[PDB]
Amino acid sequence: LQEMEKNSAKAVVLLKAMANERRLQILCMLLDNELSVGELSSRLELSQSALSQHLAWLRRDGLVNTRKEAQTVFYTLSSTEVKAMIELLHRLYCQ
Amino acid sequence: NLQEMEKNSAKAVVLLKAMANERRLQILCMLLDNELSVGELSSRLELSQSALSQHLAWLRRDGLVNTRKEAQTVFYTLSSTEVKAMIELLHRLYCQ
Repeated sequence: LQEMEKNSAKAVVLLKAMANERRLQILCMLLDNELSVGELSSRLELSQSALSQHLAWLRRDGLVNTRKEAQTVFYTLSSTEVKAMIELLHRLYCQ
Repeated sequence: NLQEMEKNSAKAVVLLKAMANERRLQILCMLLDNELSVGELSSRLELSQSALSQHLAWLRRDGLVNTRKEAQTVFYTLSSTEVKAMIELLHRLYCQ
């Protein structure tokens, strides 16, 4: 069974994208919500740069969508997989 | 709120780091609703029993896998409910 290899390939792309405290926090705060870079940096207490690297990771692997308004960059959860995963992690670890 | 969020995201990230590997994910997926031995895992996953031993060592250390030894053969299972739920979700998402 090596279809498990491609399945685990994409799945591990997702997990590696999520296997980080800051990135996981970002993803958790973006669930059922839409936040900006300033809001994320404020609620997570991070510099916009240290936040920008993580957001760059999330954008590159297609876990988040970006929308520009004025001088504000809004982020949202992108794929259904990351939405479901974040929901499950939220139910298991946040309530 | 946030400090507790870190308090739990730490654990969640331990789990995710443990799962953030193709071979380890394959192991965890095969151990879902199942009890496999080192031989079975090494047979279905074409890798040495030593590399498998390293992956299983990771999974044991971070508590994603319970182990019981009977007649010199080591049987592995999924440990906590969190890991089982996450693996089930991953299976539902990437295998169906």
